[PDB]
Amino acid sequence: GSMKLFAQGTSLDLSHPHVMGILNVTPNSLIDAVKHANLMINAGATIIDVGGESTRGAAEVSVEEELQRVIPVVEAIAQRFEVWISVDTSKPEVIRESAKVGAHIINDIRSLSEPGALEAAAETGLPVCLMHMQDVFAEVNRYFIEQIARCEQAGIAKEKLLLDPGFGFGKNLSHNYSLLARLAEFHHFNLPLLVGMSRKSMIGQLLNVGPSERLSGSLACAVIAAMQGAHIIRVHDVKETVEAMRVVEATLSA
Amino acid sequence: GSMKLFAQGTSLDLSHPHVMGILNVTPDSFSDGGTHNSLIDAVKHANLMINAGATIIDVGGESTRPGAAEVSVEEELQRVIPVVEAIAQRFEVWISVDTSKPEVIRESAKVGAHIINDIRSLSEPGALEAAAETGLPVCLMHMYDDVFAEVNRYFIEQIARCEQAGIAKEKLLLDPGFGFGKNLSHNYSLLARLAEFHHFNLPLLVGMSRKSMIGQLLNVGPSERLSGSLACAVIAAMQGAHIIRVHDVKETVEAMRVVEATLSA
Ligand SMILES: Cn1nc(CNc2nnn[nH]2)c(=O)c2c(=O)[nH]c(N)nc21
Ligand SMILES: Cn1nc(CNc2nnn[nH]2)c(=O)c2c(=O)[nH]c(N)nc21
Repeated sequence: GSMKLFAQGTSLDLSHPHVMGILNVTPNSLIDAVKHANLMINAGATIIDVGGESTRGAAEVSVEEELQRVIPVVEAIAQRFEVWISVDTSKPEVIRESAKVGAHIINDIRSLSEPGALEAAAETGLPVCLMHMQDVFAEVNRYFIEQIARCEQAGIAKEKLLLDPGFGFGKNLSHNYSLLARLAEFHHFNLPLLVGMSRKSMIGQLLNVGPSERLSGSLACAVIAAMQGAHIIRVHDVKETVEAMRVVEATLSA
Repeated sequence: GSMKLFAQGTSLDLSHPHVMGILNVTPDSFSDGGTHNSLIDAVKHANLMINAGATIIDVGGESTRPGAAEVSVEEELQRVIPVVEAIAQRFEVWISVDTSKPEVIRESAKVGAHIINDIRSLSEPGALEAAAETGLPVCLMHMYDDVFAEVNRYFIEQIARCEQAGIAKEKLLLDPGFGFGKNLSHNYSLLARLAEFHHFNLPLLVGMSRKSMIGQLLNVGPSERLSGSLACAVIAAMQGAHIIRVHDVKETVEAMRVVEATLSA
């Protein structure tokens, strides 16, 4: 409520939930990527998440490959749209170059653990998402305390930080649901909360359904998180999620 | 695991949410006594909903679409009773009946219905007495200076009305009546404050599926309301609503399982 992020001279208003559309650029191709961004923006996404290294035992990519895949897409979106852009990268060089071409958020699932990443993040002055990876609530909470301190000591202001409990990523079904159930408790940090549950195995394993059959469970997870005041919901299916968020917003507004 | 209803020799365990599938057997859906096999049609639909995980099937034979002509007692009996009977014979689900008529209430009970779900809360002549005589669970549905306070007060008065007629409190369900003389603001206030209705310690039943409170908010037509419906169902269920009345059972059941896994933790 009046919580805000600032980047690239603009601001993101976190008094309501935002839907972050996933834009996978691990598979002309530039134009495809931009058209996909266009669909997600038209569906109501207010942040577009660009990732160029796959996270499925998928192949690692070099610095050079990630630069070649990610940077042109970030740049083309900054030139076409007034939308926030997040980049999924662990690599110092990608962090620095993303900021130069107009990215708003560094979204590192490794929370800046690669050598030089922390320094690169601090130098950009960008918002940074910290994700917990592989009492679960106490473990994740402790992890947040440690990463905030780690970032503060590197010169990164607390107001630049976003927190993500890391659904999936070395977590069993019980552990995923405990985190979901207690998500609101993470507000004690007074930081933005970002969650990614879309199509995850915490739904697949619960319902015994494959990746393409997880829409309803995804929507349920998003609504549960948003009703607990999560700020950013990272999803594959933007339109459906945005419609769900409008129902949440009408409820919370009342 | 705690709160329960009893009817027809079985019990409904309300320690977790139940999905109630809508089965419309009114003139808007099917002929009665015509060439079409409406009975088999109705039962196949019930079967799909049960296979999708519905644990209650809501059967209604009188239309309540704005234009719709009222049906005779005989026609309503002919539409509803065969369907109630067929489900009570075949499937291990509860059956709710949507009727305001004393005769349909009495006959439904005889052939195996578990819940009387009257949107008129038994206000028709004879309905209250017929409901009491059956011994069945009864749903009370509301149909402003303050909408929450008006619905709350309505509940207090109808519970007392039912009690005075010999219906035990342990047979009662409460439904705030989404879309029932209610604009967008009113619908969302009731949804936001749903948990406050637990003070009565009674089952909460809600029906938002495909309603205008979604359609008008999102500017989507009746066949495109699934996401908004799911969101409503989840918001209600996270607030401990007991029964969710829906058209799209499979998706709702999936959503409830996510809720149950969350609440359990
Ligand atoms: C950038 N990113 N990517 C994924 C992709 N799914 C995955 N990757 N590795 N294993 N599964 C993701 O899930 C998330 C998440 O959950 N949170 C946050 N902040 N960023 C994520
Ligand atoms: C039996 N029934 N039927 C409807 C159909 N929708 C409607 N009827 N009239 N105007 N709109 C309904 O919405 C509900 C509801 O919401 N709750 C409960 N307990 N029973 C309902």
